[PDB]
Amino acid sequence: MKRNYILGLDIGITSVGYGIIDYETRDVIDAGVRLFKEANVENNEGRRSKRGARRLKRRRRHRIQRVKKLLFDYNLLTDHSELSGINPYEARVKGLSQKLSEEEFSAALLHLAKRRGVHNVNEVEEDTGNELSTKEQISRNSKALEEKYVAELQLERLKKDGEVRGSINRFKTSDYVKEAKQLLKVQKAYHQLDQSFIDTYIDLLETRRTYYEGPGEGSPFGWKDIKEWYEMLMGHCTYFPEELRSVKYAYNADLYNALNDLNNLVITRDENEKLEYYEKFQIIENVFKQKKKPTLKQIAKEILVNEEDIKGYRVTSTGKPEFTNLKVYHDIKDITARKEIIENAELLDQIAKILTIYQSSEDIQEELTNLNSELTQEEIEQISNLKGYTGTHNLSLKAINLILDELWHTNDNQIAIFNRLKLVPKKVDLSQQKEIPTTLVDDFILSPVVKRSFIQSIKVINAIIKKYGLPNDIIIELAREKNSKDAQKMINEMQKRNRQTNERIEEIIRTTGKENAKYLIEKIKLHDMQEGKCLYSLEAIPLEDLLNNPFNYEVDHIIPRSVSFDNSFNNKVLVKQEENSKKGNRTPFQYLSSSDSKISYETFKKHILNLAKGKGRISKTKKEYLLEERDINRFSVQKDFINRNLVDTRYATRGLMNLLRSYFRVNNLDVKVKSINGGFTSFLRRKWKFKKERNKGYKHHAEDALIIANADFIFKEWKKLDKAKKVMENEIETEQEYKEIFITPHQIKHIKDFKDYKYSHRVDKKPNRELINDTLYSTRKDDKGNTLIVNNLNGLYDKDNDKLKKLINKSPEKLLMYHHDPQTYQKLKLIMEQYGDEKNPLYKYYEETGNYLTKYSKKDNGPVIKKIKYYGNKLNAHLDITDDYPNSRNKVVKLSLKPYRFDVYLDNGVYKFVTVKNLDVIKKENYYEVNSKCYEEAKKLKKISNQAEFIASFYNNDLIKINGELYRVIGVNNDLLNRIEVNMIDITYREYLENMNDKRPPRIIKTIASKTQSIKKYSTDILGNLYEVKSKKHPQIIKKG
Amino acid sequence: SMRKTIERLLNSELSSNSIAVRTGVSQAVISKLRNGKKELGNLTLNSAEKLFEYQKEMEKVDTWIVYRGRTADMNKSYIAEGSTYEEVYNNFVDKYGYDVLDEDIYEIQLLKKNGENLDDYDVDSDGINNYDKLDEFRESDYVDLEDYDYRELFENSSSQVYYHEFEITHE
Amino acid sequence: SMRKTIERLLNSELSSNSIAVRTGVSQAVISKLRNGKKELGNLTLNSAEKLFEYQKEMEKVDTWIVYRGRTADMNKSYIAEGSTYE
DNA sequence: TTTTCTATGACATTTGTCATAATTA
DNA sequence: ATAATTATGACAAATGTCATAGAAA
RNA sequence: UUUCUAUUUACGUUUUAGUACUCUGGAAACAGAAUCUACUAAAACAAGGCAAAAUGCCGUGUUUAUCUCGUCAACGUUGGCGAGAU
Repeated sequence: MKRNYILGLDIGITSVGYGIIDYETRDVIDAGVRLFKEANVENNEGRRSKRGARRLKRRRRHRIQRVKKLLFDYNLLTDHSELSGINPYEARVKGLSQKLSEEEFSAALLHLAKRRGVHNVNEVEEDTGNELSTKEQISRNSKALEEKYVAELQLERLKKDGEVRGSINRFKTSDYVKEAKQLLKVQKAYHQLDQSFIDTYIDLLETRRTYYEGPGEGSPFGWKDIKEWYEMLMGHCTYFPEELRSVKYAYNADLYNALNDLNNLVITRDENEKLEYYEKFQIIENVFKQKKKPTLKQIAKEILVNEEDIKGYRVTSTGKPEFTNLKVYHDIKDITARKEIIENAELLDQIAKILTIYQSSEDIQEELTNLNSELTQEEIEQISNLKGYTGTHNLSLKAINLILDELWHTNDNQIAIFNRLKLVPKKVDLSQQKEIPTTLVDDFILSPVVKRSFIQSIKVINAIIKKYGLPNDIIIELAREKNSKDAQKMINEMQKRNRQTNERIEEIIRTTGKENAKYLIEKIKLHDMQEGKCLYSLEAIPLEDLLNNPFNYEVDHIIPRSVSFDNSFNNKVLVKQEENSKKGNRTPFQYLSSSDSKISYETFKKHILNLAKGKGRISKTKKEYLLEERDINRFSVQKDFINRNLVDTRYATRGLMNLLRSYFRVNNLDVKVKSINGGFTSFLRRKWKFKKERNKGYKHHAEDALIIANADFIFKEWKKLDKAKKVMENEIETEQEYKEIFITPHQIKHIKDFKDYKYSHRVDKKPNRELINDTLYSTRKDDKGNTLIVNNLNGLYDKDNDKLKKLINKSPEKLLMYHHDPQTYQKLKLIMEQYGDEKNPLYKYYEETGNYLTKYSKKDNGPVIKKIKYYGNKLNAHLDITDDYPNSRNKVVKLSLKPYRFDVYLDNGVYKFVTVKNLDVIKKENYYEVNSKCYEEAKKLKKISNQAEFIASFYNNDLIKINGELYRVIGVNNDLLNRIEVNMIDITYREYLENMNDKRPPRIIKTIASKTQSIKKYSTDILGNLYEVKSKKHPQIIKKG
Repeated sequence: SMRKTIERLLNSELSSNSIAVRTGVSQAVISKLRNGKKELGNLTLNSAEKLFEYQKEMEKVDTWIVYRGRTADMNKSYIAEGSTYEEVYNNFVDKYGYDVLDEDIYEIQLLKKNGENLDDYDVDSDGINNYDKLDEFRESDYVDLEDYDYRELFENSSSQVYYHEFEITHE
Repeated sequence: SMRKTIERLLNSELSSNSIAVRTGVSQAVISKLRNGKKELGNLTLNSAEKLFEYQKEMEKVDTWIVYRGRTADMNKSYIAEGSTYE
């Protein structure tokens, strides 16, 4: 119904937790968490790389087919002719002279066509695992091909080295074209050829689709011409719809980023701390146009002030000050320095766009040539070889100019410019839409994990709005981890840091001889960081004295928590009780200025600066907090502290906040949405003592969310921070007041006691997900009549691979060699026995004899042996593709048929199920339909009668209820044995085992074949309500897809 | 600040300037100690504690093993990384799923290491097919894998990850 | 040269001169360290090591000693054990 | 180009060594 | 008586923290 | 903040065919046998679905409770629409 409530979100990487809090009574209407499999860039890299292959294979087959059709036209190739025996390499060399028979000629042309070779030498996109780069390989081949054509080099390699294929046969298309035309000029004198045929064949040989032409007609991933190419590569700007987004390395956008940094810088001087228009122009010109990489010292020298007074700039991971440089402008000045080029913003922009979109240098030089500029021909060739310009989607140029104008005139930053101008996304009209539209999340450039999390969170918001009405306030937390590979790296680093501190603590306990260190960890961490020096009075402090008399030292906060909002060790120090009492709720600047301190401010600053550099014991923010000369009473300074410590600033959170704010503003809904920093929730978890454990399952992602919502209620019951709320949504107090405001654990036990934490998982009905694992294992037939898969041993000569050894000693009869070729087994065995001590006897044999294990021969002319094949295991499930490979004496199979869904039937009182495998979902146009014949065959294979009643059909993650215990299906394990796989709904089983320290295997596998009293289907909405689902009486055949 | 550990950092291949940025000590002093124009004994405890704290982390080298596995066509690539090979297997079965490696490989290796005959349990491409017996073997105190054989678990699976190459970084 | 152990020696009831004689470091330096006229941080590693080594010996308490004595023929064996050799 | 690498030194300050002068029980 | 202990120096020779020098890539 | 696409090369897993290998009959021409180990050509490379001599085109990613009402669309079931319920 209509109930005022605060909504809180915990937007993780693999979950989105939601919580509802009563506006009045701190109550909890409903909590929960939506789940989803972690999005990964890899999968999409999968579909794309494969698509890229299918296309290469299709183009190769089409070129072969077109050449074959062309040669039918001239009667050179006919169906009766046999091309089986002709050798391609020997025919190309002969035909470079003499004459070729009609067959040999056909073989040679078809042969060059199958392999044209690379065209743009650097165009290749591949790793250097082959140990020879593509460009170096072509360079060596060209150095070898001065007087010899391609065929000659390949034939010479086959006769001398014995091989042609491999990584040595990477060539360039020009040599192939030269060989083709050279052979054709000779062979046209004997056969009926015309210049039209010659041109057609050469075209077919060197033809290729440029990166700006795309696929042909009718493709969903294509474009009609090059204007549409710009539109697709750039996209329409969300801020101004009709204008297209510009490139990022372009000069105007470089100026915008650089001006952001310049505006952010704070310089302690008699003038304003923020630089004004004229000196901003002076600094930008001098620094960013005379020096390639700007540094802070250069700025300090040009404004002739102390570098010590400059604060508030981005820093690299290594601590070096970072300033974004006009890379394109300096790159221009490197080659040419004329005035006519460097002071033309439009020319520099167009140059940047061309370099960024046009990968090939030949296209770049042509496009600058078509641009009627002052560039000269000699300069264009040099400029065309510029690199590193690789950013495609960036704020539109028309908006960039508007932001730059405001930046030049005023000292503001981008966020407040956006708020002032009230720039609103216009790609989708927010007025007409009934609910928040998930389309807008596509445009902001966010990693796929964050994109999926945002879409799920927006759907959760839509569901909650539809259920409990309009939310008075929404609080959104995006979690710190970007992706899982970072959650582990961070957890590992934190574990290592925890271990090093434990090693310090345990050593201290032994040296002191006392156990006081057990509760003194916070102070002892501070002591060595301050090197036993009271930062407020410089007096030396003994570590032993801290253990003996812990009350003589206290953990004071550098900045009052009423404004700093920071509770990290960076904002903590060990000080004399008298020092802390005298300091009060103020800043160290005015206190060291005051006579209370027994040291002067300048000496304090000198000690702090030298200490910060030495031993890396003072963090970057710690010295800024210590040396914060600006008065905290100023509204701008309190706002700055709130933003750096309480308001998230990462692009992702901002974009989501801006989208939600725009949606609520357009529809005129009085909904305040606000963000919370990642460390703030950790602190509020610590001070309310809710951190008992992190393995209670997924309910953790819910509980944190609840706390997030509670933050709102503690930002409106107290007027002292109320103004700060107005800052976050869009007096000075001591630390005990801060503790009174936040520590108070009243009506927070509700989070401890709430047990009805609804959970939900994302069903994955998508068809065509994957079909068969790809490794076309061959098979053989053994004596007992079975069929065995023949896995192949590879990399035998490598130092660490000992498989051959283990197999030889344990089971020789498994190597195919044992029976089909015995002598060679004898040679391998004699080698294994003599050098058996080494992990890899073959490597040790190579290290002393320098010969690979050759096949046994009477003349010792045998070939090398690099792959030995062996019988492996028996065959149970297989997609037999033997029909594709013609006349195959032995079967060819693929394994691991990935199941799509399974349907449960109740026949004669017993429950069975038929597995609709993904291979049985054929695709016709838009609809995806279950192959009726294969489905019927599978149904009959399970011994299912025709009157069997239909109960349900389960996809992935649909909730099942077997004998009364709810579970979530992951997929059927083995269909023949009737085994399905379920992981519990609340906590992943792996965790359920650790909270009991059991060692049972990690995947619950349950059996539906018999003794299964009930198999019902339960389903849960995005929020998480559990509603038993009564399904239809015929299994679904057509999914719209 | 043990003299031996500082002596180890000085003997390290790390650049004098690289250690200086991390420790906060001057490249000048580190370079002069290495040259031998300065005695480690004459150094202050403050500066030596800094060089010592640096070595501490390097001394306890943590191996990071990154698994790069390519599908047979060299087209789709699967990559997982963790501290001990056991971690590599645990991440690969979480991120990319168990059905990427050969079916039932963890069980097959455990049975083989204990010493049981695989044929009795009906080893198949699907793997252990006699679940009833496997459950009995699990009941007996099995001898666990030794974190040097999870490598074998990854290199005996060719269903999808045909080409497997492990890179081990020590730091 | 662990700072904490050297700190224990300096805060010990042992005489500054007595520590100095065993360490080999000057009583002057020891006094100025206890006075605070000097800082432990500015001490040469050589001097710091001597102080650390001297403090390490005092932590030899809690020892238990056993005596295995065999007669010349290695046949009859006498064995006694106690806290301090005494 | 340019940007870190070792090497060498400047300078203000602090060492280690080697003294005293005193002190107290 | 007297001896061990406790405070300050003097001085030659270092050291930390800044540079620069020239090179090297 | 770094996603989404685009073109291309070499490889690579597999079968068949050929040339080497191994073996037997055997003086062997050769006949075979074995299909093991190397090359070499051609073919297939997620099941398949369109299209129709085209520098041809889709198929492993995003979006997903279920049931329902009606509305509309594809085509009876799916949509999509909306409005509910569970």
